[PDB]
Amino acid sequence: ASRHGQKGTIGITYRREDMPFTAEGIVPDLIINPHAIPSRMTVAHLIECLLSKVAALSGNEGDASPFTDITVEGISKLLREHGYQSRGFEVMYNGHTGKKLMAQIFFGPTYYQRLRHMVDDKIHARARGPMQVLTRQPVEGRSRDGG
Amino acid sequence: MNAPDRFELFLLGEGESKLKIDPDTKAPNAVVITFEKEDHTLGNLIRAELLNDRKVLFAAYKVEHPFFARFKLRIQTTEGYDPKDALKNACNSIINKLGALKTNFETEWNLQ
Amino acid sequence: SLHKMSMMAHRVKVIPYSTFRLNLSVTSPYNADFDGDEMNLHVPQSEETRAELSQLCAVPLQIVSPQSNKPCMGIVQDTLCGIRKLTLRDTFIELDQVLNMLYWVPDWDGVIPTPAIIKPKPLWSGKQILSVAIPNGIHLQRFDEGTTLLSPKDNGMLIIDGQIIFGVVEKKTVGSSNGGLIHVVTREKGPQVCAKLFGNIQKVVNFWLLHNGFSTGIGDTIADGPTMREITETIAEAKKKVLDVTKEAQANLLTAKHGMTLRESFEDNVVRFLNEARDKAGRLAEVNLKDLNNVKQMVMAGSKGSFINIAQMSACVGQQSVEGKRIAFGFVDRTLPHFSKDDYSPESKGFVENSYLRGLTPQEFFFHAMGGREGLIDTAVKTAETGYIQR
Amino acid sequence: DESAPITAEDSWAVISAFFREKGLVSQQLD
Amino acid sequence: MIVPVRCFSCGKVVGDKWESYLNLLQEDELDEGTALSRLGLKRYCCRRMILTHVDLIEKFLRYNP
Amino acid sequence: EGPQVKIREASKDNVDFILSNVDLAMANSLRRVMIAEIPTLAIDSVEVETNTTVLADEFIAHRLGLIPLQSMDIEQLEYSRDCFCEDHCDKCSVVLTLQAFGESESTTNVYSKDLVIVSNLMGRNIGHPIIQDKEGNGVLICKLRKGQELKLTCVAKKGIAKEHAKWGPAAAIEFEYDPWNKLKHTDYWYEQDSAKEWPQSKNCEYEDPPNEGDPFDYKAQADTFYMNVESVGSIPVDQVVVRGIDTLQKKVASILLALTQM
Amino acid sequence: SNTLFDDIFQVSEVDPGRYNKVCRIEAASTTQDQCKLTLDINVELFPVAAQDSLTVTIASSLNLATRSWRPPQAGDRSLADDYDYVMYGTAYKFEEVSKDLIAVYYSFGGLLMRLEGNYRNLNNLKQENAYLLIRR
Amino acid sequence: RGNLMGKRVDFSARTVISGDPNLELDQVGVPKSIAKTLTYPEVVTPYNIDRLTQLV
Amino acid sequence: FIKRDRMRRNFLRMR
Amino acid sequence: TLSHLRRTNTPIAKPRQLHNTHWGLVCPAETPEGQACGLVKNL
Amino acid sequence: FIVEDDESLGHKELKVRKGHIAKLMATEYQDDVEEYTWSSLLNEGLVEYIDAEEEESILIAMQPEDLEPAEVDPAKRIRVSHHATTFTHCEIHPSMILGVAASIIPFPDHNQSPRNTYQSAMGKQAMGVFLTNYNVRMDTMANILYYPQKPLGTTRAMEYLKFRELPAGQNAIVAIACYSGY
Amino acid sequence: FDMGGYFIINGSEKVLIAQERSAGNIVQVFKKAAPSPISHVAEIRSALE
Ligand SMILES: [Mg+2]
Ligand SMILES: [Zn+2]
Ligand SMILES: [Zn+2]
Repeated sequence: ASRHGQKGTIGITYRREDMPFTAEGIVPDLIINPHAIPSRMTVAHLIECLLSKVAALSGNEGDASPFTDITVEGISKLLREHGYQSRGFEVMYNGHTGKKLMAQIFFGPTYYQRLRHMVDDKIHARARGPMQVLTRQPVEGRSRDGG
Repeated sequence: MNAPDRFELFLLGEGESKLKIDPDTKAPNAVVITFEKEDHTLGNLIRAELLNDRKVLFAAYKVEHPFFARFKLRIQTTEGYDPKDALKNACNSIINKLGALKTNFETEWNLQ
Repeated sequence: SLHKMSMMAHRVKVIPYSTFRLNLSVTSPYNADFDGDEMNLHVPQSEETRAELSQLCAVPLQIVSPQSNKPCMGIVQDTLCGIRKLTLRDTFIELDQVLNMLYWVPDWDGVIPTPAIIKPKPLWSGKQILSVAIPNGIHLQRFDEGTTLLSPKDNGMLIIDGQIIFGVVEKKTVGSSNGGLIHVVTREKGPQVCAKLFGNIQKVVNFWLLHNGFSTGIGDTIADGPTMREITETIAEAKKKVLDVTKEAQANLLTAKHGMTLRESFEDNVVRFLNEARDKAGRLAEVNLKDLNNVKQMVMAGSKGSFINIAQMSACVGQQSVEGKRIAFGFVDRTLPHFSKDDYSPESKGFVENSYLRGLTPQEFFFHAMGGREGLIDTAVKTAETGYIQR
Repeated sequence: DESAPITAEDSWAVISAFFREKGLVSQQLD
Repeated sequence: MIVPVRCFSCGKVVGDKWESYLNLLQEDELDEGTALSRLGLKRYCCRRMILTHVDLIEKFLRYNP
Repeated sequence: EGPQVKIREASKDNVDFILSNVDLAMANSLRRVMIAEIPTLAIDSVEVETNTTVLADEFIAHRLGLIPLQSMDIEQLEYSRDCFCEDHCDKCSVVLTLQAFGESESTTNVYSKDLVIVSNLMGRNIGHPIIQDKEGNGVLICKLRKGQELKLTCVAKKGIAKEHAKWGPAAAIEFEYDPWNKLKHTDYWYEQDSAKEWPQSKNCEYEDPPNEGDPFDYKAQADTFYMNVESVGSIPVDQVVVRGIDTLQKKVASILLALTQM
Repeated sequence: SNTLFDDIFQVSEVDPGRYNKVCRIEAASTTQDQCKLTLDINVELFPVAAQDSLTVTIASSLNLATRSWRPPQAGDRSLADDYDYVMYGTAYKFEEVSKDLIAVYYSFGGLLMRLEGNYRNLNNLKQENAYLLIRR
Repeated sequence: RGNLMGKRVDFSARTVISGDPNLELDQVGVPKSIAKTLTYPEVVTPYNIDRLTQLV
Repeated sequence: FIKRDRMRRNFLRMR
Repeated sequence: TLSHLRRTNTPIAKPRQLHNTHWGLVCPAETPEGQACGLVKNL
Repeated sequence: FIVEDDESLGHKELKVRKGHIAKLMATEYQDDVEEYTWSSLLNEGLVEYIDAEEEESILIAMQPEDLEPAEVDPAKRIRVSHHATTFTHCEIHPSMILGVAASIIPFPDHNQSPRNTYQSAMGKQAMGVFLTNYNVRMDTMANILYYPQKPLGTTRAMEYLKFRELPAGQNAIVAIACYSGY
Repeated sequence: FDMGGYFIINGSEKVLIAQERSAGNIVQVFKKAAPSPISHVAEIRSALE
């Protein structure tokens, strides 16, 4: 999950050579689906990504405090000063064919939280387990190996 | 827990051939070569070459699913020209090009 | 499991790791999204039963649903967003890539189609190679306002002998809509083929999409300055109208609609103007957004979001409301301590002027939190009650 | 000078001097 | 805790940089934006390692075994 | 004829060069190789004799896994599964060990330099933990206070990145081509104008301006690739280029053989 | 194998509506006052200015379905050499409007063309796949 | 309600679902572990006998 | 734009 | 942990809905989602 | 804050002035005499406690230097006026209306409210280093992430949650892209 | 960093969730909206400090 209420599992993992990559050589650690943003109408998840990208470059942590004078344009100007595109879009090349992507990818660091829920603690499959003493129907629960 | 061993990405399987050549019925003189324990790195390389050859009609490849590392490569040529032969030619081309690059590079490196 | 669709047969493909894997067309009937969701599987133990599943509750049989007598399954999410981009006129695909796309169609015949453009250069259009996915002998025509046999706006849809002639594939065509492509293929070619269709369309669109690339970013939500000032005034005048209604009713010069109390007619009008304002603002933001705006691309395809979203990101959040009314008075004669008593201005009673992109002043934010809470509460109540009706 | 009005950023210093005194879970302890 | 070695993206070795980093900050008062540069962290994939890092091994050592 | 290469920048940690007269695929195939399939030495196993540290044991064995080692001669160290002995030997592996006993009242630091190679190397250059620091210490494995002691044995084996990223020889690899947009592989998102907003890429200097008055050439193909390569240091950068190329070459060769035997 | 239709037109109007790579072309016949053309071309390949004259031809086959297209090898005489811009498509509608005025509609992979004129002229066009040829 | 009209049952598996594009519409990927746990009692006959024998 | 922690250096150089 | 310490409970006018008096006293954001929604409050 | 009309100069102003402030940070950065602190601020009548009941009878200004004095780039948000001359009290900082969970959210003003709620709940179950001493203590189901990192985008309030000393997550390079459909 | 603010019983960390209630001693009036003959109730709940 993010700090923004975005939560998602991992779809799949790729290695460096298979991920897309910026001309500068950075590869993203993580990729998410654009369709998350418009429906959920979380802009902060974007803004943070940008602001962080500046804090990353300049070496000064950013102030996200809720009610302040910090404005998007202000950030964009700061970022442009470091020579990246001012909105955080960045040109990426496909991993497989090493060809530029006709679209540019919004790209940058963001802060993420791993969550308690882990697939290993969840998955279970029962065929012919133990039965409850009372109803002689399969027991309840994973730890008890129920159905 | 169920993560397959990482080495299965490259180590050849038990009694599992490097290639498989299956003639395809739908189109004539066309054949599909499955590779084992390979991915884009090798795959896309060839196909580019296969398209340089005038005498090769159709060449494409796909990794059918990212988990397993294998892919299929389909070649089709004009009559009287063995697709396998075409693939041999493409390989001999690449190996040449690389060896040239190595020579040229080390050459450029010594001048530093 | 409130649909008969919610339990369906499936054909097992053993794969490694942990999660159940399944195609995304089937995510809608289960009302399923992939974050922490889980799905119980049930193996039949008897040959008889095993047969029944394949012959009754199978997924290809479930494409058409008796509820709304239309497709309940259809292209969704990234695939749907991409396919639109693929069928645009501006799109063309070079040889090398056209080959691979074709080869991703599993059942493809081995016949390369004649490129739509020759000399200079071979070029295949998008519609052309997409038509490879569609089974032959399908005929569809759909006409819209502005649609003509030329269709300059590329509205509508037309397919002949399983070849797309014009029209851009999108929700009302390939989606779950009543007269959709899917709905037709099901009847014409049989469900067993209609299922195979989804696999074809996806594997293609998804393929071209990873090489085309797609994304979204803040630049999509930012409106150009002249639009910004235009939105600004467009609100300001609305506030001005409201203020005049206020002065009038303060002077007892207003006459309430019959059956409505004076203050009722007052609120009714004020809200009317406000929602009109928010809407007029949104429309401005939409018109401004150019064709390469990503969010606009997603809305035009209809995958996610809608007009009101771009309204709130780029333009205005609008009236926050509790229980169908403007924010009430918790404190005596005021909404928050920061306002003098008996202040009916929409700033006081909870109109939220700033769009999410610009952020909210605190007394705005608080209101918007009240509205959100109403939204969570009632939602929990409706869900809990509706199930007990279903029973 | 000392008697001048205060800027907004200043206010944070106050809040620090608050939590130094009280602590986050203080109402339970007091 | 204790200085991630290498880097979560680019793979450049970030471990040894840590000590010299604290050296620069304490000794030369230079701001981070300068420090990381002089250390030779060009990309910001690296930079976030050093800058964002929180070193708890210190506060662990103060317990008696 | 074949490709030509012009090295712009050659440092200890970085090679930057222009590669030219090559189809896109061959290039991308290369960088994928150097990122992944180049052999390297790394620690494949740990035996912890005594650990009093605050750091969890496998937490340590993780960090040890990441520590670059000197791979120069790795060519002649066989794979684990190739050697016929049981577990390891001096043919398939290199043995490293570390003894750390906290002395002073002040905090003691375990450094990468503190590893010591106990196994006979047959006089081949392998396994020395690499120090690119100017102060001559290197990777910081773990800290110790006073009575906290750490003594363990590491078994370094040969491997490649695809198996585990701790074998990856190459840090980030900058790949670029067509700095001006001449080929039109990319359309630019913009607000008012794309030229003003989108930064001018540095490599643009080595190619011609777009020459706005021109019709679009549809024949041209991608060449003149800009590659910057960065080694972790476990292999010298020039070797990273050469070896990656060679490895890829052997791979294609394997294909050719498979065809030959049928 | 032989030309179905030929003429020289002149561009009345060019519309790059919403689209970067395709413009819609309003062109009239040099000769017959009743022959009109609306067509959609890739501009990036074959640029077009208004009032330009365009040699237009159809010629249902370039010879001098069921056939897999091939990369032209070399030294191959395909016809098409004379014409600078070649497209391939099919007539999806025949509309009889008035008198001797007939209109046909050729979809080319989704690029649309409306050809119109004297019933005398255009009779050679029935339902078959057509190539479209242009030069200058 | 609890123990008759519905009940807790055997031969069932539960896990997280995640999507895959490369699967045909009707299928589902089932992880090897679960597969190795659940089982289907097929009947021996002349047709399957060889295949079953191999399984055993 | 970012959070200023260099207030130890600022308050030491001012007081 | 901290949010758990400060957490305040209301035993079972619509109470669940956020009320104007809560300005500055009780977090508008943090609430549990569920049967207990809006009955639990955070300082 | 307690606002007072009574002044040598003109309009109303907060009683707290820079002198008090520097007199506080003297204490903070120090660790000269008597340790001027919150109790002091409260005894001198600068800051006052207010319940919900007394909140009826007063009038509050959101920002001191915005809304106190009597009298524009398009980016900044739109604000109300100072026309009220009677302000008795001024808010310390508005952000303090957020609880602990929300405090960690960056820019919560820019989020739709339920995404703040869902974050308030989910943030409770995240992994992260809960206490320095976990190594010496026994309890069921402890979870610790190897390499915690303090976020780049921060909220000032995090300073007082110790969130930079006990971070719950890791900054990660993230691209929003429709890539493989996975 | 431990915040205290809780009790240890039987080697488990217990906390008291702040319990809430309506003030005592304050007069309140309320409408009865139903056929019940009472138009208005005035409640006061009285308790010693
Ligand atoms: Mg879900
Ligand atoms: Zn990095
Ligand atoms: Zn050995």
